[PDB]
Amino acid sequence: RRCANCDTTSTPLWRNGPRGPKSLCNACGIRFKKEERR
Amino acid sequence: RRCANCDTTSTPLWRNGPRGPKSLCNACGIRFKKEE
Amino acid sequence: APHEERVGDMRIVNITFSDINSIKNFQPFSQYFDFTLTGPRYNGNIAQFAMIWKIKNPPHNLLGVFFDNNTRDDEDDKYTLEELKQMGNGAKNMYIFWQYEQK
Amino acid sequence: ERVGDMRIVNITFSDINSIKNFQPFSQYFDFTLTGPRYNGNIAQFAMIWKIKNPPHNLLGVFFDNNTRDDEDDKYTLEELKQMGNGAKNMYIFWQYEQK
Ligand SMILES: [Zn+2]
Ligand SMILES: [Zn+2]
Repeated sequence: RRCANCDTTSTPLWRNGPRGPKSLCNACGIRFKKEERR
Repeated sequence: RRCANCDTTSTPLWRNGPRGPKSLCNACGIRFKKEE
Repeated sequence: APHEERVGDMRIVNITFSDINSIKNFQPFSQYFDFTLTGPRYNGNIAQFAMIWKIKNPPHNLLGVFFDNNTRDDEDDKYTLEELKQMGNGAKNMYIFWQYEQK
Repeated sequence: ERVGDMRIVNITFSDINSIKNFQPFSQYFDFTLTGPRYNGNIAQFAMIWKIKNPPHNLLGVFFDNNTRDDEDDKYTLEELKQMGNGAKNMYIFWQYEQK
């Protein structure tokens, strides 16, 4: 598995993203969730 | 006035507590009501 | 209306405000808030200023939770918002108050 | 030592790997990241936001509860001590040195 945003192979948790479930690393998935706050 | 438990001076309602009337802030007095 | 979630007979109402000060003027719900507390709270029963119990691990912009009916477990830092949605215990509406985050 | 009701807990470790044995710090630390991070909320491995201009040997900052503004390279350690926003403990993780 690889992060759609940062291309990392190493994360403690694969997270939801624009490209699908489990598509972002833990850091990018948390940034994404922050971005989607309204 | 100050809450005998948490020491706040701001509360929407002073409540009775084991130490005396109106001695607890709103939250502390609701917690006290819960624990008997 | 159509996009609103339900849990059993309970409707989940997410109402958004500019800030907690706006909620002070919101009848008939302001009377249940305790506006001196830090962090969002939920009520264990119906009573004035009843929303004092601290919600655990809250998400950003959550300002409080008001169950309009019945009673439930009343503990600080024990129930997350998701647990609370299963704790209506007969309430017909769960009002969840949110702060607007400007995008 | 205390900001309001929040306690400031400095903990010094033998190495960053030692944090893996610590509950509950091990479920919030993201060990794959470079540079010390803080959490803006409670979530799994939530310590991901970059602390600004971090002092040497700082490993991370964990706020035990509540939420705060979550941005990269915006807040210094000293700013973060004022941003508990209801957390009862702010844990500040340090790598020991021998000087
Ligand atoms: Zn990523
Ligand atoms: Zn009190």
